Amino acid sequence: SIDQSVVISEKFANSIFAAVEHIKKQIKERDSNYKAIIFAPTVKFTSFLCSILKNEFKKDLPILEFHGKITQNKRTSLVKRFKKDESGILVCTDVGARGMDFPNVHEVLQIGVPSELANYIHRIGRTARSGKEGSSVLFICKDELPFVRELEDAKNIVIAKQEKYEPSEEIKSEVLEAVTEEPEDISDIVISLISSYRSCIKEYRFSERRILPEIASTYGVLLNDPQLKIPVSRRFLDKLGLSRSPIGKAMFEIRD
Repeated sequence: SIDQSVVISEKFANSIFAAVEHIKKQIKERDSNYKAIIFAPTVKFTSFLCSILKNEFKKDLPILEFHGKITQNKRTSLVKRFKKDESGILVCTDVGARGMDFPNVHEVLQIGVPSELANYIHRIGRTARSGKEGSSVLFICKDELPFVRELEDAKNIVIAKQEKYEPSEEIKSEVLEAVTEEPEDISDIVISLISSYRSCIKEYRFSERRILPEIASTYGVLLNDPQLKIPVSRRFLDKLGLSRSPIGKAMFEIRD
């Protein structure tokens, strides 16, 4: 069946670098004969993740962006294309996972956790549908580990292959050099992640006080300044409902 594994980083942002080096290695070892699907938590992050992969890999493989605000016409034509292609990377949200049958995928990658436990199962079921071998890799940070524990408890799913990861400065520079986003765009993306993760904190039994600062600090990581907090307005923080809440001060800076 599906050969499952997990790559555990110290920081959420490191999962980005982990995915990049893994992909780099697969492109090398397979001589660009590589067809893969990578799942992500939000639309904005999918677009971002897609921007990076285009910058890194456009010379080697096609990169296709698939999510829930895309028109049905465009969905079908992109499905048609990825069905036909011998290689390429489909970057998507939980928009897929169900029903779609994509032949000869070598690997399924996941950055971070799904919106529900069962969606882990649907995600991985996109490969190994018509006799082929296949692997799956879950890229998470230390503070997401209770999810893996929850897989054993609720679904009896034990992922045997587990390893730790720390990125080199070389890969960090390579990835950061490919980030073309302005600060306002990085802010939008990271805020989307915060909301997404915030919404599954209780369900997966995460510690909010550890995970949320860790997600927010990605803002500083991608802008190469790890003591930088996310600039926001008071009205906005109020909208989020964190205007009187601790933790938000550790994540955000009120430049209103």
